[PDB]
Amino acid sequence: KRITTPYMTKYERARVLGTRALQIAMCAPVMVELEGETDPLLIAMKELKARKIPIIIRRYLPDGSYEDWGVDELIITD
Amino acid sequence: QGRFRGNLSGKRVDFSGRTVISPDPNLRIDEVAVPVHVAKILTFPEKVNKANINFLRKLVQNGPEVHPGANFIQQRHTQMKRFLKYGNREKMAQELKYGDIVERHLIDGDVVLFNRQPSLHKLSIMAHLARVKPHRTFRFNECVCTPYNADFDGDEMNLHLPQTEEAKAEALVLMGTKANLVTPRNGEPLIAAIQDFLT
Amino acid sequence: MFVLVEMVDTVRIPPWQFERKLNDSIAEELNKKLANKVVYNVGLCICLFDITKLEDAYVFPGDGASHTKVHFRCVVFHPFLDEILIGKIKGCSPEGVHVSLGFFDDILIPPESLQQPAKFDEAEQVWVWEYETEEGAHDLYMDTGEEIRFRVVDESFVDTSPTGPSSKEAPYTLVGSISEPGLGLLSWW
Amino acid sequence: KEQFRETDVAKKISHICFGMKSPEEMRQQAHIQVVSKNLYSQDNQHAP
Amino acid sequence: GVSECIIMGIPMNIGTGLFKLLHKADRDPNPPKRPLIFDTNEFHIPLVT
Amino acid sequence: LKPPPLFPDTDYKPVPLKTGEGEEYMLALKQELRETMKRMPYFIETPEERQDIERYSKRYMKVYKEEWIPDWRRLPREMMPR
Amino acid sequence: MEVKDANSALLSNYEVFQLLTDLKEQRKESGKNKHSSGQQNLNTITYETLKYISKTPCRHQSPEIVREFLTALKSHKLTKAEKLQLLNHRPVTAVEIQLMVEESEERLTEEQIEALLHTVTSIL
Amino acid sequence: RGRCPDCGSTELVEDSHYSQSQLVCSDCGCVVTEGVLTTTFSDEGSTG
Amino acid sequence: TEGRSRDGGLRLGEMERDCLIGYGASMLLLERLMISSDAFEVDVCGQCGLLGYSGWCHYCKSSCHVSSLRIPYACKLLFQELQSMNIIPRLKLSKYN
Ligand SMILES: [Mg+2]
Ligand SMILES: [Zn+2]
Ligand SMILES: [Zn+2]
Repeated sequence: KRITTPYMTKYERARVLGTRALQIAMCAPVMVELEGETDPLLIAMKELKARKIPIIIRRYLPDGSYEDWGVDELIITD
Repeated sequence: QGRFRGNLSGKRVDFSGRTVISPDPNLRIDEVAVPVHVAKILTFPEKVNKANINFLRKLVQNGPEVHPGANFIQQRHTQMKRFLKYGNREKMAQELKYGDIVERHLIDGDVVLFNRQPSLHKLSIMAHLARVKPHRTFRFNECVCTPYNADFDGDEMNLHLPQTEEAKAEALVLMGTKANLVTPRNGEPLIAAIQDFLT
Repeated sequence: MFVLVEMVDTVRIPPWQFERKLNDSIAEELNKKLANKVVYNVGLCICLFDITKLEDAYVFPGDGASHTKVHFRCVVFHPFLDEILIGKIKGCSPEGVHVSLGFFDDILIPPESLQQPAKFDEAEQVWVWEYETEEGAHDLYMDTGEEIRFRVVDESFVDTSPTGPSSKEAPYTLVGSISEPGLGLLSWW
Repeated sequence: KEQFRETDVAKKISHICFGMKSPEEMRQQAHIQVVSKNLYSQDNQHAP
Repeated sequence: GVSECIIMGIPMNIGTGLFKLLHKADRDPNPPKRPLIFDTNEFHIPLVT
Repeated sequence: LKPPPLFPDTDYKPVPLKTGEGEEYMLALKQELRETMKRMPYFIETPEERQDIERYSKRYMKVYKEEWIPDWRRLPREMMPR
Repeated sequence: MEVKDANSALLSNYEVFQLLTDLKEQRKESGKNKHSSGQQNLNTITYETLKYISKTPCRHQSPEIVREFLTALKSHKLTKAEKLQLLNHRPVTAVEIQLMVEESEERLTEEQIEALLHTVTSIL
Repeated sequence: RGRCPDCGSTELVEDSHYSQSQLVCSDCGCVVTEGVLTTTFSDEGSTG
Repeated sequence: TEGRSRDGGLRLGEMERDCLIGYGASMLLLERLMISSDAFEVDVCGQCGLLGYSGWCHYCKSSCHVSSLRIPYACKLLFQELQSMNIIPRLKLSKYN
C-alpha cells in the first residue's frame, strides 16, 4: 500500500502546472470552460482548482519502487 | 577567468536589462513597473492556438510602434522569421495558423524575475508581476527593500524574462514574493513596513 | 513468402491528439512509419498484424507529446529457399529474365536457371527459347507480364546506407528458377 | 522500394571515461599532418 | 551530480526534477490478440522419430 | 613543404632464401599438417544452428557426431563432456 | 525499434488474404484528412497486393477449409513446408507435386499422391 | 535566407533595432527574414 | 558579449546559480543557463566514443554509429580543449528513458 504523503508538495504543483501549461498552449484538449482567457498558465490554474488535469505523478523511492497518485486524488491547498 | 569559472558556471544571458531604481508605494507588494522603452525590447515567443488567436491578430496589426506590438513572426508550415518592419501586416494577421510563433512585447501581467547584485541568500532573487509606465526607472513598493537591502541611493538592478512555459510557472509558484515572506533561516518575517509607515 | 515477425519500439503522439484512444493513434502512426519499406535482414514489409503491449505514456520536459513503448507483430515478404512461386514477367536481358508480382519487382532468372535446350536469343532483347525438335525455337515472354511459375533459388541483401560525411542498386533482390524438369513454358505445362 | 531508416534516437549521456591516446591512435584520429614552420604565402594575398 | 548537470546542460536530480509524469491517457494494455489459424502443434507436431 | 611518401626507398634489400630439401619437405609438411589436424575434435567450429524448415533431406544427409572422450580420471569434477 | 523474432511464424496465403480483406473493409472509412503521401504509399502497397493475390488460387478459401484439410492430410508423412505450400497452390496434376515433393519416390507412392490431389482439388 | 521567405531576394545587409545583428535584404524591404548573430573578438592582450 | 560598451546583456555569476538551486527550480536553471544563452548541438559516435561532424565519424570510418546531442557550447569547447593535452574524455551513450 502507498506510503508517501497524501498532500501534494510545492514542487509537484509547480511542475504539473508548468507541463499542463505547455500542453494547453498547444491545441491539446481542454475541459474547464474559459471566460475570455488568453494565457496558458491561467487556464492551467483554473483546471488545477477544478481538478480536471489529465496527469498522474509517479513518485520514485530511492530503490526503484514507485507509487502513483491521481492529481484529482491528492490533497490540494492554496 | 579560466574556462570553468568563466563560461561554464558564469555563463551570460540575453533577454535581460539593467537600470536604476526608485520608490513607488502606490503599487502592490508583488509588482515591479518596467519602463515603456524597455517593454518594446524584451519579447516572449508565444504560440498561437485555438483559444488565443484573435488577440494576437490585434497585436500584429500594430507593428513595433504602439506599445502592445510585435517584432517578429515565425510560421509552423515554414520556419522563416519575417520582420514586421516590412509588409502589409494586416494580411499576416490573417495568414496565421495554429502553431505559428509571434514575438510579442511585454504586456501588463507577465512573470519577470528581478535581482540585486551582491547575492548573499536565497531571497536576493524573486519573481514579480510586470507593469509598464512612462518614466525610465524600475519602481516598486518599498516593503520589499529589506530582503534586497537596496536603498535608492543610486543602485542598479538586473532583470530577466524566461522563455518557456514550465520555466515561467516555476518562477511564479516558487519564487513569487507572496510565497516567500518569511526568511528560510529561522522563520523571521522580512517583508514588512518601513520608515515613515512605522511613524 | 509472407512471414510473420515480432517487433518492439517506442513512439510519440503530438499533444493535439489525446482526444482519441491511444491504441488507434499508435496503430496509424506505427503503420505510417513502416509503410512500404524494406527491412535489411527480412525484406519488404507489408503492414502490422497486431499490437500486443502498450507501455505507459510518459511525458518529457520540453515536449508536449507523450512517449510510449510498444510490443507488436508485423508481416514481411521473405520467400524461402526452393519455394514455388507465381509471378508476372517483368522484362528480359541476357543476364536473365525479369519477374514481378506488381507490388514487388526484384526478381531475376539467369540463363543457368533457364531451361536447357537454348540459353541465348537472336540478339534481340526479348528472351527467345528453343526445344530439341518440337516448339518453334522462339517461344518467349512479354514485359507487361504473364504470371509464370518459378522456384526461388537465391537472394541478396545489399546495404544502401550512406557513407562519408553527409552533403543504382536496391537493398533486396531474389533469383528464381524455371529449368527444373516439369517446369518451363506456362502455356505448355 | 526503400529500406527503412532510423531517423533519430533520443539519447542521453551515461558516463565520461577519461583516458590516454597512443601515437598510433593519434595518427588514426588526425585528418592531416603539418610539416612546415611558415604559415602564410610571401605574396600580397597573405594566403595560408 | 548536479554540478555535472550544469556542466553537461541537462536537468538536475533534486527539486522539480526528482519525479516523473505519466499521461492519463485513454489506453488499453494487452488488447485482445488477433488470432491465427494456419499453425498449431496439433497440425505441426514433427513426424520425425 | 611536401610530406614524403608513406614508403621511403631502401638501399638494402632482403637476403634471398637458402634452398634446402628436407626443409622444403618440412615446408610442405607444414601446409599439409595445418590443414590436417584441424579435423581433430580438439578443434572446434561453431555448433550447427538456424535451419530453415524441417525437410527430410536433413534426415538423409544428416551430420553425425558423438561426444568426445577425455580422461575422466584427471580433470576436476565438472569435466563431464556433455 | 528492434525485431524480437524475424522468423516468428509462417502463414497460409488465406491468412494474409483474410487480413487484406478485413483491411480493405475499412478502406477509406475515415475522413478526407489526406495527412501525407504515406496514405498513398500504404494504399498502393495494400491495393496492389490484394489485386495480385486475387489472381492466386487460394482466393475464397475458408478457415474451416484450412483446418479440416490439415487434419485430413495429417497422416500423409508431409512436412510443414509441403502442407503450407500445397494449401497455397491447389494443384491439378502429378507433375508439379514431384517439383514440390523432394525425394518423392523414395518417400511416397502414386496412390498417396492421387489421394492428396483429389482431396486438395475438391476441398479447396 | 538569400531569398526572402520565397521570392527574389539575394542580397544581405545589416540592420537592427537594439544591440542586435540582423541581415537586411532588398527584394522585400526585409532582413532575409533570418538574421544571424555576428561573432567577434577582444578583451585579451602586419606579418612576420 | 561583455557589456554595455559592446552590447553584452547581463552576467549571471555563480552566486545566482546558487539561489536557483536554493529554491530548487530545475527547468528555470536549465533554460536560463543553456537554452536561452548559448544552446548548441553536436555529433558523437557511440562505437569509439569520440566527436564527429556532419553525420559521419572520421575515426571509425562508418556512418551507423553517429548521433546528435544537445550541449552547452562551452562544454563542447572543453572537450575539444582537453584532447590537445592527451586527456581524452570518451563518451558512452544510452537511451533517454
Ligand atoms: Mg545604496
Ligand atoms: Zn517579392
Ligand atoms: Zn567512431
